[PDB]
Amino acid sequence: RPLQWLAEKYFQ
Ligand SMILES: *CCCCC*
Repeated sequence: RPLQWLAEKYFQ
């Protein structure tokens, strides 16, 4: 599953 969207959205 893609982490990219999660990384971008919450952390960054
Ligand atoms: C591809 C996600 C890199 C961190 C924003």
